[PDB]
Amino acid sequence: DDLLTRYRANPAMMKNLKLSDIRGALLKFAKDQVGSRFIQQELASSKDRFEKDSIFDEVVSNADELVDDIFGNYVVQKFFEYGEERHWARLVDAIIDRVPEYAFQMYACRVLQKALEKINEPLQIKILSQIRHVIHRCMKDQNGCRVVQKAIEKVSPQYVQFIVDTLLESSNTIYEMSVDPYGCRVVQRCLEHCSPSQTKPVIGQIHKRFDEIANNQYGNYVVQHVIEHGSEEDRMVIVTRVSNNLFEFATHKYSSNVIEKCLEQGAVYHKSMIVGAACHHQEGSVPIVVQMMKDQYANYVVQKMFDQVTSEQRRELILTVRPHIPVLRQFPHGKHILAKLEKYFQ
RNA sequence: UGUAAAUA
Ligand SMILES: [Cl-]
Repeated sequence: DDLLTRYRANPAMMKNLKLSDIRGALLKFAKDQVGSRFIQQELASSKDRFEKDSIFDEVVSNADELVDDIFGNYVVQKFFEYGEERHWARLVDAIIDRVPEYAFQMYACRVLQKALEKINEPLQIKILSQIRHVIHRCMKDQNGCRVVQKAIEKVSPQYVQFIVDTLLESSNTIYEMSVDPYGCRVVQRCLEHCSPSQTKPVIGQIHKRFDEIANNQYGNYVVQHVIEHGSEEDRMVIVTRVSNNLFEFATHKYSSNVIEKCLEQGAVYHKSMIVGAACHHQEGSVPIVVQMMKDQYANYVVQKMFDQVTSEQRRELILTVRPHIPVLRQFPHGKHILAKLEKYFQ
């Protein structure tokens, strides 16, 4: 029987097994649940750097078979850790040709993410040179988008310009990514980490189809990131569009969160625009803030208004809603809605 | 009373 069957049989019988004992059994050990845990434990606990190197040639030689294995991917990742710098370059060479497909695989993509998290900028750039070949499809992928997000978090902005240029490759690409469950996460990282010269055309593209993206189940989060990471003029264009169309935005499922984001991140003069729209007379109807309090989504928006505005801005909300309180108690959940506001009407 | 993610 081979070393692994023997070691799996009685684990404690070989409490004195060492990494240099594995030798040619590394592949079988790494693809085995018990074997892989042994290798990992030894790599993390051994103080012998020559033990740790004794298995590295077999890791490199079997790299393609290990990176997308349920148990072997951990073994490969061990050699991208801080403490194995001396191995990083050799290990990138071992996987580089197949990075374009590793990015889509559920185990291998965790190797790529660990590499980008740990390795120096020349090696990151090398990995991204392969990602560049599959970048559009990669951004829309459950696995590939995690690789792209890590690249944006960990590489200097100038070396992800190719990703920004993919978001800008065609008129509708930013829309297509913003409404994709995976592509929307890439747009968000870009907004968080890219330079102002990179984010400005991206935000400009989002603005052109703003109403659709704001009410999309994924796009509303993209718009929320524009509010938080865009410029003052961006917030102003957004607050201005939201104020002018306050009832439409507040009474839809996803765009209602966009208004809440404006209230949390907004300057006093943005809040004042939203409050003024909310309290405007409307000669032939009740004020918009009252209609919103009757609505399944907008009542949370009104609650957020009261919680976020100045005392003087609360004054106008209180003076506008209080006449209509009796009617509002009747409506569905109207009891609870006004209860959560009682502290402002006491 | 209302929204999001790939490993043993
Ligand atoms: Cl998969």
